[PDB]
Amino acid sequence: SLALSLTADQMVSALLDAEPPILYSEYDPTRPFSEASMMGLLTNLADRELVHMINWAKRVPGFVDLTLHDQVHLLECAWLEILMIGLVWRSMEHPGKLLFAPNLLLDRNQEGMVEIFDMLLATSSRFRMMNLQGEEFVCLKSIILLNSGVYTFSTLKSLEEKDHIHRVLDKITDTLIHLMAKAGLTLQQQHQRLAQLLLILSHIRHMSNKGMEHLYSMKCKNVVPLSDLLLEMLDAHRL
Amino acid sequence: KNSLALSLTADQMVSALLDAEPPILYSEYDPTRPFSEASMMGLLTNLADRELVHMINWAKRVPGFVDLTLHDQVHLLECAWLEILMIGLVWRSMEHPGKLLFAPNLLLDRNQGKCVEGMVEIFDMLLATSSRFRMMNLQGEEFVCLKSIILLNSGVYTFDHIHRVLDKITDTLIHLMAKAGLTLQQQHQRLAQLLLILSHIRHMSNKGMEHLYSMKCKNVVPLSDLLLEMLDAHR
Amino acid sequence: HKILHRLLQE
Amino acid sequence: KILHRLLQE
Ligand SMILES: CC1=CC[C@@]2(C)CC[C@@](O)(C(C)C)[C@@H]2[C@@H](OC(=O)c2ccc(O)cc2)C1
Ligand SMILES: CC1=CC[C@@]2(C)CC[C@@](O)(C(C)C)[C@@H]2[C@@H](OC(=O)c2ccc(O)cc2)C1
Repeated sequence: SLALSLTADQMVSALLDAEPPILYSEYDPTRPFSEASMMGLLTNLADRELVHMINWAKRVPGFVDLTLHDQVHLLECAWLEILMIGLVWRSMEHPGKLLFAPNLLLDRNQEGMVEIFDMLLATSSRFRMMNLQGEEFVCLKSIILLNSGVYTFSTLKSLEEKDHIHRVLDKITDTLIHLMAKAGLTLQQQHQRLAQLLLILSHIRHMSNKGMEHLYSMKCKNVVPLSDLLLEMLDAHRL
Repeated sequence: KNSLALSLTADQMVSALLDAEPPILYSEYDPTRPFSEASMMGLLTNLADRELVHMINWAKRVPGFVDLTLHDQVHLLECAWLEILMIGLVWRSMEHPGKLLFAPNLLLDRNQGKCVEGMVEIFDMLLATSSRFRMMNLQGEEFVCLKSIILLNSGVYTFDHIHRVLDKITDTLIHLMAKAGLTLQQQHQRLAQLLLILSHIRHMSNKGMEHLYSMKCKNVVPLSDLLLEMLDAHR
Repeated sequence: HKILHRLLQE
Repeated sequence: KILHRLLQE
């Protein structure tokens, strides 16, 4: 396992180099949009982000050390959390707004979306309030990938797999601490910020579950276009 | 304006939380093993309702909680109640591998869970959390810290004081780990491990909430008005 | 209005 | 699954 052998700095470098790009939406200010067509812009964008996410996951240390069945499971459980934290990260420098894309920056003003919209804004405010660093962000994102589905996986052999994930998770924790120490934080401050960062994941999991329900409702209404990949990721959550 | 919570020492914090602990309640005393949704859910909702009353009085004894306005106290409890019920359940079940100890006289395995549509999934998640807590050798002092963290955190974004108190509890958790002899590295590793579990607990709560919602709409198992309002708060 | 609000006062 | 195939490359 090349993952467990990495140093903290090597871990951060690998995660930074693996970052997916920021994609554009098909938004057009000269074109009128309904609530459904606006939502169509987002589902289209999310679908495209997913393709990049899947290949990003391959570059997260330890992920490919897992069986294909386990990788599938982890991505199926964490995909929406990862899309969301990515969205919040983009919006950090834009108080009151969500940067779905460089050409699509919305405030809460512009259909049952407001509730989740507000939660995302609150998280963005939180990141800004904490002065969340890019190095910390990539750590958080990889933690979600490995953590969200680890307790919903048979044999003692299947138990060995989960053990590997825990060791990688511990390694990322070490990296987070390393980053904070370098930042000049006292030991007490390092432990506090670590807690603050990880508590974020609870709220992100919450937004993901609320979003999954909104997504299921969208499917049933059959008015907003949903990609096949998206429909399969949705079905994986058996709502 | 200044809250007493922040002036408390680690040991003072620990004792306050331990002392605030609600009791372990019993279920009805019928020796039959519940398999049907009606009987089992009847026992569970009755138990949950009684645990809620104790939870509410417990929360008021969590340092820093009563320093919030009534409205903020209402919000936090409305958002955290199921997570708190579940972590309590998981805690009681730790020494009983493969079983969930809803009450000393109500110990159930997944075989009884799979007899109720959409129950075993949540059941297995609860078992996994219990097993995980057992393998980590979670201590009661740590357990109470995690529960208060849930109370203050879950609804904290859907809004400085709360975040300072949360920092205070983090200090307390580390304190307990150092007191137990853990090295510096083991301390933050263990801190991270425990907090990550809170993500899974949130997941179980959301799923449990949806399950409770369908129960309500099926209108078979009667729910108390208190339990109905705690559910209704989640839209 | 809410029972919870009342119980928090008791 | 699609996710399964994409993971396989
Ligand atoms: C506030 C929102 C509410 C509606 C939901 C929860 C429905 C599903 C959603 O998560 C997204 C997949 C379109 C969406 C939210 O969209 C995103 O989170 C989103 C959209 C596009 C992306 O590339 C990333 C995230 C927007
Ligand atoms: C595996 C379960 C499935 C169904 C759910 C999620 C439905 C609602 C539930 O949370 C309980 C309030 C009836 C229940 C779960 O009950 C509890 O977690 C529970 C029940 C009674 C308690 O005193 C504490 C927790 C049991």
